[PDB]
Amino acid sequence: YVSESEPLVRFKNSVKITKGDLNSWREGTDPCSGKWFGIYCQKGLTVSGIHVTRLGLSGTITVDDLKDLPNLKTIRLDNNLLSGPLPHFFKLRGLKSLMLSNNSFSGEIRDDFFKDMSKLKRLFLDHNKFEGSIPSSITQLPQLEELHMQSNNLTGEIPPEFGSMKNLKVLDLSTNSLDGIVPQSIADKKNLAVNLTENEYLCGPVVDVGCENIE
Amino acid sequence: IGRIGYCFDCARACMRRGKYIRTCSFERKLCRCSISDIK
Repeated sequence: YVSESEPLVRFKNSVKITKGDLNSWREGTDPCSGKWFGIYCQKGLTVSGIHVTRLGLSGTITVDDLKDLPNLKTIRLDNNLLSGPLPHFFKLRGLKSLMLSNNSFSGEIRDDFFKDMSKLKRLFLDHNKFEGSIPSSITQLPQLEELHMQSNNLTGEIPPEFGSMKNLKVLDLSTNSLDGIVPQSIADKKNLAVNLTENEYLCGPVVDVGCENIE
Repeated sequence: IGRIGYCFDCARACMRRGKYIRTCSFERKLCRCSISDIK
């Protein structure tokens, strides 16, 4: 719908593009025309996905404008140069898929970051520079099917809540520096594809490692 | 003393417990074996 061109255009001005551009995002035109780079629409009527990939978006981003897209369900900002901590994605309540792979987002994500994002099914935070612990709110996402957080600078234990995530099918936390012992609940979980490799100090059930140093 | 030498001794230490070697660092004096037994 044409009204949906307003928030997108505002968003377009809130980012620094260094490869290609978004000149096809013309204010006053329906972003569902087919002419807007990177827009997916549901039934060709209302904006439901935004894909601004490989545009060299750099610096900080703000996403607040995007809360005015009622049917926004997927955002993909893969392969840019974004840095800073996570913007206010939690204001996008209906979001089903959030993809941030291959940027330089940083810091430790505050534990309650995801609390307001109850519709998330897929979450890709991989190949960034996140540090500290895995936020506990990720484990409380009732719809989460896939989580990829591989290739960050994460430390600390993996929360056992992961084992009691009804819909979780893919959990990739490889190549971090996650610590301590792997919760049994995680190994117990039915048909879960997990990858905890390249976390040197992890021990226990999934990595198949006795915790006892025999030296 | 030595680093790679340490991991070989870790490997052996693990083998005399029917376990595969898993984790080794000389600086941390940590040698860890698998929980599972050799197949």
